[PDB]
Amino acid sequence: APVLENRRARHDYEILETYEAGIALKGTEVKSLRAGKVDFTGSFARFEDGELYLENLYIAPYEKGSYANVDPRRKRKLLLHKHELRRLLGKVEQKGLTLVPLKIYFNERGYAKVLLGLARGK
RNA sequence: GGGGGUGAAACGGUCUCGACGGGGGUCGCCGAGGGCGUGGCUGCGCGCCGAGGUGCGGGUGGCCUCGUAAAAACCCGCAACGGCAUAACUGCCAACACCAACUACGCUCUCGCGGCUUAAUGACCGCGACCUCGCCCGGUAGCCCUGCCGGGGGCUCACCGGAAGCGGGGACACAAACCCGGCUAGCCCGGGGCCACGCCCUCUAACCCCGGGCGAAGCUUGAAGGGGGCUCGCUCCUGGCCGCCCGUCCGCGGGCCAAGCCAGGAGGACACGCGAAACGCGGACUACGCGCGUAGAGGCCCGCCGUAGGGACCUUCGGACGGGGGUUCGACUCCCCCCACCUCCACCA
Repeated sequence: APVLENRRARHDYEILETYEAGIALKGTEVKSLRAGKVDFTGSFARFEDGELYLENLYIAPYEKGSYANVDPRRKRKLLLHKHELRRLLGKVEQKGLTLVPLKIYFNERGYAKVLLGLARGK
């Protein structure tokens, strides 16, 4: 059911800032939301790649049958404007202020989007 | 096994606006702290010979080059030893109050009685002793009742002296290196005019004060006034000299005048500008004889739309609905149709 979001973020790790970004899914990953296959623990933004990236996210597909149970962990790029990014990139790197997926959602224009908050231990 | 039914949180949401790259471009948010250089100015650069050296420099211009000249440099040093020698250049052993910052059988000489009572001495803390020693007294020197006087006022542990009054003891732990008391609260040698919009000898206040002296020395009888003195002219100011001269530097030119002086007025005493004041017509830029334009590692500021000569964002695209083509304002669910998927469909039976 669609209100899947990491509910640790008020009793485990605090959040000091929040940003918005997308990630390249596929529909079987989205179609997970109706059942509930998702938590965001162990998943954080990273850099080592030239683009900013997001990895380790257990979306864990559910369609109807078997259709396309792809690995959900995979690296997907984070577009995340230079006005934000060149005021935050070390937070992504140095992990005491990890930009982490709190929730994934579909936005104003059909795109899979991720809410990124400043966590640690996440 | 396919179709219809299903392939976002249904059906109905297909660039991740972006990070990061690149087409059309901005020069901005973000890297780039605005940036970046083709300049300007020295009233053209130079002078009658001059400046100047090859890794980075000391020395050298008497060696020796570049300057319309007639052909191409050196001695020494940075450059010595990582932990180590002299080479690191004659390395280099450490600091507070003993009689007391901190700690005692203590400390300038013999003892005692309780405290202390857990625990040892009854020297500890409170208390009593032939005496150190204070209170304060017998003294050299050096010092603020320094008037006359009552009286060396008296002293300092450097060097010494009693018992005529004790604080308390074998520590009971730094100011008589200047002070108490009365009669005229004074007298004598003597310097010398400040004071009031500058005063004084002078005068109503006899004419002088009283700063200092007397144990270790020197500047003030005056309010109403002037003739004269002081610092000049009692005091000030009138004309003759005062004051003033265009980047380095030059031709044809050169004046009117306080103060201070030579002298004369006016207010009772500086009354403060009574007025009386001041450059023109021109010019080279190594001085006109002479040439090179580098005597040369310049002195001080700006200039340009414009960053090419540091990056990469605005717009926009490499990159997501399990594929792969057409196609709607709205797609994988309109038309397809492979694979999947729930139900229906195609041997035989």
